[PDB]
Amino acid sequence: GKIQDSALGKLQNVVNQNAQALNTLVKQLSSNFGAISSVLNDI
Amino acid sequence: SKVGGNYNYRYRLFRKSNLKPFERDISTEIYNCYFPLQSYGFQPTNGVGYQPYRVVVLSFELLHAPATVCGPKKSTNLVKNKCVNFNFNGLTGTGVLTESNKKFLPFQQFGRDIADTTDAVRDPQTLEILDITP
Amino acid sequence: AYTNSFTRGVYYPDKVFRSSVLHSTQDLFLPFFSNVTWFHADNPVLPFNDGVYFASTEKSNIIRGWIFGTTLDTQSLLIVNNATNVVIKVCEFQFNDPFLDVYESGVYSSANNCTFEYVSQPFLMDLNLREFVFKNIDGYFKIYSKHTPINLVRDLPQGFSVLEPLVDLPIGINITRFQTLLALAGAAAYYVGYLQPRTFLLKYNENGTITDAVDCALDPL
Amino acid sequence: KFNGLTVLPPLLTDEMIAQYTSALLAGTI
Ligand SMILES: *[C@@H]1O[C@H](CO)[C@@H](O[C@@H]2O[C@H](CO)[C@@H](O)[C@H](O)[C@H]2NC(C)=O)[C@H](O)[C@H]1NC(C)=O
Ligand SMILES: *[C@@H]1O[C@H](CO)[C@@H](O[C@@H]2O[C@H](CO)[C@@H](O)[C@H](O)[C@H]2NC(C)=O)[C@H](O)[C@H]1NC(C)=O
Ligand SMILES: *[C@@H]1O[C@H](CO)[C@@H](O)[C@H](O)[C@H]1NC(C)=O
Ligand SMILES: *[C@@H]1O[C@H](CO)[C@@H](O)[C@H](O)[C@H]1NC(C)=O
Ligand SMILES: *[C@@H]1O[C@H](CO)[C@@H](O)[C@H](O)[C@H]1NC(C)=O
Ligand SMILES: *[C@@H]1O[C@H](CO)[C@@H](O)[C@H](O)[C@H]1NC(C)=O
Repeated sequence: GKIQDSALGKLQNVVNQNAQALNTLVKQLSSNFGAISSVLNDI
Repeated sequence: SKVGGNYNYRYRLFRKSNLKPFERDISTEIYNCYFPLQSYGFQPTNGVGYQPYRVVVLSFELLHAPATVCGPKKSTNLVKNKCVNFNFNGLTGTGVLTESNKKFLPFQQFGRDIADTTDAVRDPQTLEILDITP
Repeated sequence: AYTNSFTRGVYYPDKVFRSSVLHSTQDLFLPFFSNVTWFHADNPVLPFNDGVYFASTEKSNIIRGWIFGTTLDTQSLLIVNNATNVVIKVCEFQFNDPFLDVYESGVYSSANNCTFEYVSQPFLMDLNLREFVFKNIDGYFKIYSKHTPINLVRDLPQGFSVLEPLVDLPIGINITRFQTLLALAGAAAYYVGYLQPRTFLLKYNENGTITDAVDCALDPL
Repeated sequence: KFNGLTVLPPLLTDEMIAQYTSALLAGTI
């Protein structure tokens, strides 16, 4: 009955780091890297 | 250079500080004392290579506000729920189009994803918000 | 005089829709909890700097509009109102009793070569907080507004409104000085605050409306 | 989302992990 009241952070770090990794990979598509646009259809 | 007197043209020779891009300065205050403008030669012959050249530069503003100077290409009819190649006001893309409920505020023209790729476009002459689904 | 209590002054930075998204933008916003100047009086002349937040509240309507210029004379944008339309001009005049109060246009506004007009129906017209933002840029003067309904007489109301765009006229002026125009013992509220190139994080909800902002440089949280 | 990312389903479904976890419980007790 006490387990209902009670380490999940060490597991949520897996869910959170995979989310942040994919999100960062998507956001880098907005990066110009010195090109005149981030979207190739513009170029 | 025409002898009818077209050779009035002149350039600024002296200036206090560098002119910014697309900036203008009409002033003729004295620059030990010198007039800040100097006129080109432009007689029926100047010196060789110093002939007057006329110039215009076209600046294309690309603000993504509603576009107002478009190329001569005529529009097509508009297809929904088939994957189609498209060009909206110069936005070239490819996807399946759908009249979409995610209605823009009335001033807005494009929608963007988490990446800069556009997820919706306002059709420029039926004025409906097309979803683009890749 | 000054007043401080505002989380106001956010506006839609892009012409592009975003939804259920938190987005980070650097643009000329009003820094949160800064000092707006407050007057309710005359037609005082003021710096435009990088841009202005303006708002007003009054009995009936008494703000008529605004004057801007590279100098208090040079092409000098005028924006003034009918009952049903704003009407707009770019000319120089010799702005020198520069008011539209009693001594639908006047104030030696003799245009000769420089009108570059605009005229339209969306502006300060009979509806109570007449919020506005003005932002001169190279080739640009995009103006923003929101007619936020309020109950307060003349103290600045705390709360959040995001201004929509209203028009852009490519005036080409490098505006440096600014003034309002009233109409006419009368008094009415107005406020002024200079914009700064702050970074903001904006909360677009599912409707694509900005529901919150955090002024990134305000404080450590 | 559409930018070439894809998340593949695990081979064992959550119900299959429940069945194995149930088998380990039943055996243990
Ligand atoms: C262009 O128009 C402006 C008015 O918008 C003219 O301004 C006048 O300029 C003279 C000096 O040249 C002054 O004495 C007047 O007081 C100005 N009038 C106003 C109402 O400001 C300007 O002269 C015009 N220029 C040309 C070349 O037409
Ligand atoms: C956009 O915002 C409006 C206003 O909050 C939402 O409209 C309401 O939606 C609910 C549920 O459908 C209705 O019960 C209300 O009557 C609607 N209000 C009005 C004034 O029509 C709308 O749902 C929002 N859009 C999205 C996509 O969430
Ligand atoms: C900027 O303002 C100055 C006067 O303050 C003027 O001489 C200059 O021409 C202006 N620049 C432009 C682009 O109008
Ligand atoms: C002009 O735009 C309208 C939409 O406002 C559209 O219905 C109409 O077909 C367009 N004109 C022509 C000649 O197609
Ligand atoms: C605003 O003005 C007051 C003086 O009226 C000043 O003391 C204060 O530092 C200013 N700034 C803020 C954020 O209050
Ligand atoms: C609006 O104002 C202008 C002058 O500023 C005037 O000429 C015009 O007649 C007015 N319009 C109406 C509908 O009264």
